[PDB]
Amino acid sequence: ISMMGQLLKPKKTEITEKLRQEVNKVVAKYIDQGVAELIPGVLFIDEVNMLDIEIFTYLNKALESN
Amino acid sequence: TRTAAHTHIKGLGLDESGVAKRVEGGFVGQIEAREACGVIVDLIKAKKMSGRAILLAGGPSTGKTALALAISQELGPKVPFCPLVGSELYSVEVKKTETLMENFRRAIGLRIKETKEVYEGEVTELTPEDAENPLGGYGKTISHVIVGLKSAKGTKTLRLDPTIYESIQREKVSIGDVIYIEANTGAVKRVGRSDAYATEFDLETEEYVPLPKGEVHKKKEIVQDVTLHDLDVANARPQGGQDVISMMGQLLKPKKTEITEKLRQEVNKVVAKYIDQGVAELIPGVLFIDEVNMLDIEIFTYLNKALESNIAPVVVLASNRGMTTVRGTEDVISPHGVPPDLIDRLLIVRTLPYDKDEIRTIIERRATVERLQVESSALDLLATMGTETSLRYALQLLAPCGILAQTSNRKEIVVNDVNEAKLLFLDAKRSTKILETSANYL
Amino acid sequence: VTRTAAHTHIKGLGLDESGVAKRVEGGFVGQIEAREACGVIVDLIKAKKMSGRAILLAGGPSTGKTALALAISQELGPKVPFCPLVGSELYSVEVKKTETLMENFRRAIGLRIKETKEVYEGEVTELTPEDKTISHVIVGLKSAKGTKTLRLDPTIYESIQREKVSIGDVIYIEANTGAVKRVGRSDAYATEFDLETEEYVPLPKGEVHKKKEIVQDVTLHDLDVANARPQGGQDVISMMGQLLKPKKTEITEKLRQEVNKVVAKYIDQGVAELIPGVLFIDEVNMLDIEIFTYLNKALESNIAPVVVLASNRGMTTVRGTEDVISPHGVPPDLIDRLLIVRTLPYDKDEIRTIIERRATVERLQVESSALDLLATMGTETSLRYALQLLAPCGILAQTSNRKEIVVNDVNEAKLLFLDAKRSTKILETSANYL
Amino acid sequence: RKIIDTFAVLTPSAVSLDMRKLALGLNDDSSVGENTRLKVMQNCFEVSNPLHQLQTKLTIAFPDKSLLQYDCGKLQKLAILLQQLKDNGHRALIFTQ
Amino acid sequence: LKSLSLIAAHSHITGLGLDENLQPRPTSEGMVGQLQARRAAGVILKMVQNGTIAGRAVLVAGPPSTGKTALAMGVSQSLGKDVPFTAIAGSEIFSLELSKTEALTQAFRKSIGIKIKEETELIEGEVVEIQIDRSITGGHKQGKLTIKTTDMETIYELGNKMIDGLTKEKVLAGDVISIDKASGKITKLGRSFAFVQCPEGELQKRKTVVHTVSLHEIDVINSRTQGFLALFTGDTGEIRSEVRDQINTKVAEWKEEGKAEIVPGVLFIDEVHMLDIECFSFINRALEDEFAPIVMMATNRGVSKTRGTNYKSPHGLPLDLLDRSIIITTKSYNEQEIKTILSIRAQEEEVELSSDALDLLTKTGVETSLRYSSNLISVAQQIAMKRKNNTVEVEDVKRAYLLFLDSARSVKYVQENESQYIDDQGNVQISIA
Amino acid sequence: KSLSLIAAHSHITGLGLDENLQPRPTSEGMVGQLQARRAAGVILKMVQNGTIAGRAVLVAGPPSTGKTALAMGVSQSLGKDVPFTAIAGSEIFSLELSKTEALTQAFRKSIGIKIKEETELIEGEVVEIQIDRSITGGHKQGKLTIKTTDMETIYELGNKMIDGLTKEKVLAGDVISIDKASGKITKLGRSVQCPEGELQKRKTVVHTVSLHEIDVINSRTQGFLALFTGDTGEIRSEVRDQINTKVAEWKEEGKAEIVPGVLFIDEVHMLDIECFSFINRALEDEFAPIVMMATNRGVSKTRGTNYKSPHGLPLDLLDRSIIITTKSYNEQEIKTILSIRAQEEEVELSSDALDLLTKTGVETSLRYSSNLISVAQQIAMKRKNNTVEVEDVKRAYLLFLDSARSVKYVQENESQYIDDQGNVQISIAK
Ligand SMILES: Nc1ncnc2c1ncn2[C@@H]1O[C@H](COP(=O)(O)OP(=O)(O)O)[C@@H](O)[C@H]1O
Ligand SMILES: Nc1ncnc2c1ncn2[C@@H]1O[C@H](COP(=O)(O)OP(=O)(O)O)[C@@H](O)[C@H]1O
Ligand SMILES: Nc1ncnc2c1ncn2[C@@H]1O[C@H](COP(=O)(O)OP(=O)(O)O)[C@@H](O)[C@H]1O
Ligand SMILES: Nc1ncnc2c1ncn2[C@@H]1O[C@H](COP(=O)(O)OP(=O)(O)O)[C@@H](O)[C@H]1O
Ligand SMILES: [Mg+2]
Ligand SMILES: [Mg+2]
Ligand SMILES: [Mg+2]
Ligand SMILES: [Mg+2]
Repeated sequence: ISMMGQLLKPKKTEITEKLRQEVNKVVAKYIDQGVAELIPGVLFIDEVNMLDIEIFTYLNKALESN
Repeated sequence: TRTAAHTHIKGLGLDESGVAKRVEGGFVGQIEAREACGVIVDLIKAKKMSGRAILLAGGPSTGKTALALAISQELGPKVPFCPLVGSELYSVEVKKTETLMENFRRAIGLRIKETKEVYEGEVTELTPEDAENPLGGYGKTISHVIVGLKSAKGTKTLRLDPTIYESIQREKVSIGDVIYIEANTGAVKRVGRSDAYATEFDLETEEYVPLPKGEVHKKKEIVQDVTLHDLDVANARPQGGQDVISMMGQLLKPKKTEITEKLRQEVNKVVAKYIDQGVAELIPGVLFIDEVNMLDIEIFTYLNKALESNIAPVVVLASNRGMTTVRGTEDVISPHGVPPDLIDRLLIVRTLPYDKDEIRTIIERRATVERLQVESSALDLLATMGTETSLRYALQLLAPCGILAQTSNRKEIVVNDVNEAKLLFLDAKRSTKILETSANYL
Repeated sequence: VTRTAAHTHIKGLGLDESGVAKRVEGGFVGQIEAREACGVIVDLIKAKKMSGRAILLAGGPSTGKTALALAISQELGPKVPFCPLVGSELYSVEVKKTETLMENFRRAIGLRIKETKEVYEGEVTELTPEDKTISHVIVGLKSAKGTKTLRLDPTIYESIQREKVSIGDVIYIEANTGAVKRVGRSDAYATEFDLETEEYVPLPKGEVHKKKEIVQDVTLHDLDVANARPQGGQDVISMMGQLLKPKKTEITEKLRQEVNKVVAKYIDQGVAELIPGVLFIDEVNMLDIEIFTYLNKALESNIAPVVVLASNRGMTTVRGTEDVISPHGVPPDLIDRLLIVRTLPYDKDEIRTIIERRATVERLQVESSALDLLATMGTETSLRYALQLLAPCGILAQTSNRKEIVVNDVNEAKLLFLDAKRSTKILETSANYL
Repeated sequence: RKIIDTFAVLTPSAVSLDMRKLALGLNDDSSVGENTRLKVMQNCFEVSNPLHQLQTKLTIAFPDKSLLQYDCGKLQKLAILLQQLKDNGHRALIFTQ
Repeated sequence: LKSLSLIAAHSHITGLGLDENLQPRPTSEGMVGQLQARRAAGVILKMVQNGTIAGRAVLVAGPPSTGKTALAMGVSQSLGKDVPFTAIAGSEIFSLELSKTEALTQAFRKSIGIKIKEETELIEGEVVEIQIDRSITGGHKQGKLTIKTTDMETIYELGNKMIDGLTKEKVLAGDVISIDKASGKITKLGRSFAFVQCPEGELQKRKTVVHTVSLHEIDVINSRTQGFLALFTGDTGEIRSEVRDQINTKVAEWKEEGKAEIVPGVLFIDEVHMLDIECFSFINRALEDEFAPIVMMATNRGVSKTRGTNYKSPHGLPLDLLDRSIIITTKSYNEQEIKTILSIRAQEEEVELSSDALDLLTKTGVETSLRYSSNLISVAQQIAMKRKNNTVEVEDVKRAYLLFLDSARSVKYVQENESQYIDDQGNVQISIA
Repeated sequence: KSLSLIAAHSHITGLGLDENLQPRPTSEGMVGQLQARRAAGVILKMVQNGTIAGRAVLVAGPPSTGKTALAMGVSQSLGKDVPFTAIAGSEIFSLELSKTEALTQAFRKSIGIKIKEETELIEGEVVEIQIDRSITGGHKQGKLTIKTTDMETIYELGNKMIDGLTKEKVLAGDVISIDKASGKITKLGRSVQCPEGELQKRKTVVHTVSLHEIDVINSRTQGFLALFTGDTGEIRSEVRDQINTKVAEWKEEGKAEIVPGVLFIDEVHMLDIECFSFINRALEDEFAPIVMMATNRGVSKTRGTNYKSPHGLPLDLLDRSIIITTKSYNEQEIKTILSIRAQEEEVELSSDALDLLTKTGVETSLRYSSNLISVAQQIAMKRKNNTVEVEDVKRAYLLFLDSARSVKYVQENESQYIDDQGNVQISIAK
């Protein structure tokens, strides 16, 4: 079954917030242990006028995240 | 002990074949409406009609959904009842028509009753009975098998045909272990070792079951119910452990598919064949749809077609709109948003707004339900507020007054608490006035 | 006995060797110039010299345009592939319309190929596996005229063991595709059991190994999708492969180019012969602007076959365009690549002859007065109305036991069934949108 | 089984062998391990499927048996007359060259 | 025999009610009135029974509550079994998974059936003795059984598969068993003495079995190896046209060889007034093929706008189909006809009606819609049940009428209280003060 | 090879130019459009240079006036081993792939990578092969003899090649090739061919692979199958970043070189505004093939927007691009083009017939005459005369209509045809 799944094409899926929370928890534990270091990045979007109003609205909620 | 805008409705509040009382079953006023609802309840309980549609229309907060909840309660848990919303039908996975047909089939139920004769108890001994073979031969011949069963307040030994040898060998049950045997179907089923043998070992991976109570021979009747949609989905969906389709269901995503009509008609045929023997008993249900004004015109047409089916159950529709345009057509204007042809196929039940005294009675009954006590002056003020702004606003305001009284260590609400609630909590009209009077985009 | 559906009264264009169209020939009347042009197109198709030609025929409703489109295919013969299609069919949920159009293009052109196959059959004498991995098996195939032993691929071993065969069962195995199928137990063991479900078959005639030549025809798109996706096969592996991706997918141009290259290689050896076909699209006005835009480039392809189009519309706006108006709903940048064949309405005598022929193929007898009344009705409302009303007159004659159509029967048919004009007249004066 | 056997006719006229193994990713040379692919083929060998009947029917067009009386014009009109003589209680003689 | 049946709208209609002269009777087979429409329907039914023609499309018209759907149901009932009949709605073809053209093609294919018959020998008798010779951890096993009829009695020796066949299901001497030799199926006809008489005549007899399967099932089966499951789950998409062409050729040659016969059916589309222009354009060409079932179309709309186009077309359909279709119109109902319809509905529901009650119901169904009374009858009977009398009176019907509103009365009440209800603009008044 | 019957651009092959980039009046099937031809040659030399990438060039002109012919000639003159992608605008609208993803895949398909690998192999006629089973003395002993024109010797088989040779049936006397590094067996035929010399020789194999193919291969367990089935499905961006970095390292190491091919998009005017906005950014990155576009329409409404834009494209994209304009053909050019087309189709035309055809083409269109040339030939062998006369041309002209004549007839007889509102008349009388 795992080989069959590997054969199938990788389709994007809505990753749940719970999985991101668990990843955040383990990353925070590791960075507290000093085994890893977190480096913030930069996201650049060009021609933002092409965005829909829904994406504009969700940007407000996204920008307030930790 | 949780309530949400409901649970204070206990039946339709009717009487024994007559006009419903003034106050009964948490219902006040609208005697004609619940009388008609009781008539509909009798009609569905008759279980003879098919595809009977009724529609109730009225203003907001007039107990439109309350009446549906009441008829659902009156019908009973055994009768199927499927609540639904107008927005339910719009499904990405499959077309709307298939979802509506699936809900229709889910509305109809079916009950199965069976009786079984059970011989159970601890295995005292297993001794074959020898007899002369009908055909000459030197081999051993067995005519019967003797099995002894021991139970609480009774033990017995049974003489059975020797064909039970295969089943007793398969079940891997030897001595002092509780077994189950059906009278006519035969065969045996091991259920676990006798509890008396538990101490025989320091450790054990096998559970020990207590001996059956009562006589070894039992006669229990079992009743099981299931809706038609469950039968259809079980027939369509494959099952199995290692057949290729079994884990083809795995490594993929099972999704709703348009079930063919041939499968449905085959299920109907087998159900009819079983019900002709008296084992089955079909019971129609009720399908409840809210905000039916939100249905598409195509869905309305399919509803018109489906209501003439021979298996379509009773459906009940609710709408709080009047002279509006049906969605999907910019020019067609019909009452309540239902196309005129569909309206021609059903019956309209009116609903009337309540009065000040009825509002006060509703508020006091809700307060009794919420387990909090109000004063007469506070109750009158709340009734006046409800008659002024709306009934639902007054109903929602109840809990904040209780909280405010709790903060002041008081057990009963006073005028000051309701004033604090009114200044802290706003209704629709004041909010609209604030929006009109403010230019900060609020 | 025989079924007739608005057609089958036409057997061909019925033209002369000089291209002159007879007045009445092959279930046709009139439209001499259109039939001559269609015969010219047929000759061009048979030439096979040039590919990518695009013609369309424009005319009013019930002008025989689809009749001409069927007649050309009938004249071309079953050997030349012909792909009927409707404009609405291009809109597919599974894949984009462009892929469907290109797939139809590939389906239009055919190919004839010849090949030889090796066939083994006989009664089984032994199953000896050669045993981490699935071992080969030695089979003791035995016929009435010979006997030999063969070694089989482990996939074939799995397939034959899935057939649940044993000793003494006659089996059939294809050496090329590996197909395995057991006809049944040999006739020698017929009396082994007095009651057994398994049927018995006689010993195969001839030796075990046989060869034959087959010239079966396969379209280009068929082998295209054969290379694109896996197909049937008795092994479980084939089932897994063809169940992994059941939904169809668009084919890239790389696979098409490789298919063209291998087809050219096949035709170099003379094994294969190429036969271009004709693609027919009806109600072309139903297509969108993007479909026409892609068709502009598709027609310029070197391998694109000849496509015929049909439309009945005047000054109309092209679908997907808010303001573009062009004849027959075809954008102006496409009509330049097209050749337009005009079609003209018929006359009273032509309508009468058409009705006569339609009655003859329908195995019915019509009196002179009834025929004249039918012709007058056709000239009065529509040609199709008489053809539709023909059958009810026959039914009425059957009910009255008479063997011919009279004026009373056709009058009753008129009373019972209404045309579009009478229905519209009723609609204009109606109570509630009758 | 009977309906499937009687009503399955068409075959995938164009096929390309050895493409199935490549599509499933298992063959002599691939990015998978030899032992893993061997286990995969072993499992496919020992896994039973109920679609084998349809697989065989579609893969190869079996000539069947009833076609014997269907491919001969004389045989087409012979069974009817044999049945008719059977109902009338008449015996028949057949002579061949 | 009888499938799941409940009293529905068209339960009473069973057949057209036509004579040998195709002249409808005034009241027969649940059909009342509409003499010309019924005669036309009978003509169409005779044409379908003839089966010598194809690709004929007939459109029925008329205002709502006229009986066009009832006429089609009567046509289906008079058609009888063994002839396929498909009834679909207009909005049914709007599939999210399947193309509309593909859905229409599937609907067209479903209406044509195919009959194939074969002879299967049968052996049926009473069991006398069953003897199975097995070996524990031995493998090979043997078996012998004795069968019996009224005239003859012999012992049969079983094969290896027969041992499994008789051991999977319990078979004793007291059982009456029929087994198909070629098929291998084992059937338990009944239980003799441990109450069914022993089979008479010859032990082995040959019987003919015919399988009827619609052509669309053949397309689905031959589309893919796993397509058989789609015959039940309905999950099939975009069957290749080459499959359809090959199936058509196979069917034609089978009919030519006489191995199988085709049974053309009737495709019925309800509320065709709503559909897309693509569907009409596809139908225009689909009706011209050889394997085209006769199509009946129903539409109660007037001169309206076809979906997918801005312009308004007469009868709700573009003129292309109207040119190639046959129109049957239907007229309104007389008061006496409404009375007879109500009486036949009551007889169907075995509800006793007072003469005065019937007259007032007829008058109110003349004033209002017929369906209003045809629904009010059951509620009136239910109300009368509470009075412990098995007869509906005038008072019961009046109480039902005042209990349940008609469309016009509800419209009047809404207009008088437009503030209470929700306006189209969204405004609504809920405060009593 | 490269089977093809007849194409509208089959006659033109390789454009036409001189060492000074001066177009000839007639060179390799190209007539007229001197300025356009010189600009196309400039663009071709720019592409062959490879120093400058990510530039946009636009082709504009009236319909049927040397627009797709220019691109075809540019592609032909560019030759093989250079990527060239020609896709219609409507092709990017895919139901299973985003328009941005399809555009990115098209961009990546136009940059080809050449990689060189050196392998050793032996080949020749095989005369003797012996294989033995395991004994305690030796696990497997196998000797084979391969004879060439110059050499014939025996090698020793160490188990693995014994298994490889036994995997497929091999008979002595046939030409085979053995790759020592890969360990695979290749059969070159039977001794039909002849050997040449030494068994083992030194050679390198060069593979031309586009960036898109590399991404698809690295994006899945078996990605190379998606090269043909087209189910790539929105390859992840980090995969592309990794591929870009690896390609940069390979180029700096000399293991591979890049070929900046050409991307040609036709009917760009109907592309959506989002596609243009994405192209704006995609043209400014490092790896970007040259982009050429051709739009027939002028001053129309951009799809996806309400306002009308000049040339059917947004202004910023026009700023990002360079515009090349083609001129309408002339009679002396039209006659030469028709003669070339007739030569390509092997049709003999009389002088008067050619003059009449040129007059008709000037009157109506060039495509009408270039289609009439073929159809007149069917009448020609209908009269059994190889040469085409004026009578055949006139018969074809009257038989097959033109756009203007059809429009005029429709205007005269609009009653018979279906109106926009749906009104139509079928009955003749009344
Ligand atoms: N007779 C009654 N007794 C008590 N509460 C009632 C009664 N009728 C209506 N209600 C209240 O009205 C609410 C139902 O509102 P409803 O009219 O269904 O809303 P809508 O008009 O949006 O359907 C319930 O929460 C219930 O508390
Ligand atoms: N010359 C003819 N001979 C016989 N039948 C004809 C002729 N011309 C037209 N018809 C009939 O007219 C009908 C309409 O023609 P067709 O091209 O199929 O559809 P339409 O012209 O409406 O698009 C056809 O069914 C055909 O039988
Ligand atoms: N001749 C008839 N016999 C019996 N019932 C009829 C007749 N005519 C009309 N009806 C009734 O009128 C109702 C509406 O007719 P129908 O054609 O089914 O739908 P509609 O006409 O509203 O589209 C049906 O329920 C049917 O029972
Ligand atoms: N210079 C030329 N030499 C020969 N043929 C040409 C030339 N220019 C255009 N053509 C002809 O014009 C056709 C291409 O038309 P084109 O101008 O590309 O249309 P559009 O302008 O709509 O893209 C080709 O079939 C070709 O035969
Ligand atoms: Mg509600
Ligand atoms: Mg036509
Ligand atoms: Mg109806
Ligand atoms: Mg061009």
